[PDB]
Amino acid sequence: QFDFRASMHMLTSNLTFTVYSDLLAFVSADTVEPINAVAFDNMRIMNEL
Amino acid sequence: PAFGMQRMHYRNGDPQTPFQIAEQQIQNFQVANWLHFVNNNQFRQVVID
Repeated sequence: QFDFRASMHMLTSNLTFTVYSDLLAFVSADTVEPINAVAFDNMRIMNEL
Repeated sequence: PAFGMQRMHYRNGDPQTPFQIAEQQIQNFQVANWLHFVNNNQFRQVVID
């Protein structure tokens, strides 16, 4: 039997939010001057004149 | 190459000039002495007249 009162449920959710797809879209990245780019040893990657 | 030494791996921006490094690394007295003179050859500031 269909019992209307017993079949009533209060479904709960968030009132509203926004979903984002590409996080790196919000990051703007640049590089230092390549002449001054350093390696893991804190020295410039290339050093020849 | 004359003295059979490995090619100098000089870093751009080194505090010392190539001649200053060679002066320490060259065991020949004549070449090293000429290198030392070139390294220290400077103008003399003097008030004249």
